[PDB]
Amino acid sequence: SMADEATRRVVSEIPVLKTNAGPRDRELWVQRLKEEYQSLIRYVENNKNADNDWFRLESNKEGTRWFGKCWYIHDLLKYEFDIEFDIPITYPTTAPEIAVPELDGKLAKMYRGGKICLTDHFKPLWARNVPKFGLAHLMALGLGPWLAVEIPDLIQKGVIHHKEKC
Repeated sequence: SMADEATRRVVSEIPVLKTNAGPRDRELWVQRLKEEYQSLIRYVENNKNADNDWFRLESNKEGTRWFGKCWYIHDLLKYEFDIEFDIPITYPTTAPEIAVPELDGKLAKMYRGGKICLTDHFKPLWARNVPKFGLAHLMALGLGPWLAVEIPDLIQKGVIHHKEKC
C-alpha cells in the first residue's frame, strides 16, 4: 500500500500507545496519559532535531482538555495559531476533533465553531490503528497535513496577514 508506507514514513519514530482507556477509566486512564505524554514529548524532541518544532500542548489536570499553539512557516515567515481539543469519552477508539478557533468561518475546510475539517482518509487511518495512535499521531497525521494545504491558501487570499513581534 502507498497509504501504509506514507503513514509509516510519518509516524515510525513516534512511540506507539497501548492502553484502551478514555477519561472515565480511572487508573487505566492515568496509564494511557503516561503513554500520551511519553509519545508527545518524543515527537516534540524529534521535531526540534529536524528544525520542525511546530507546536506546544498542555492539558488540564485530568488530561481531558488540551490547548496550546502551532506554528506554520511560509516563505520564511512563521504564522502562529491557538489550538484546543476535548478528549472524547470513547477515546482512543474515537479520534479527538482539533479546533483552531481564530479561523472559525474563515475557510471552507472548517466546521461551524472552529473544528478543522479533515479528508475522509484521517478517520479510517486512525480507526485501522486503534489503539496504537494517540495525540502525537493526531498532530502528525491530522493537523499537520491540514495546515500544509490550508495555511498557504489563507496567505495567498490575504485572509491572514503576518506581523513581526520583534
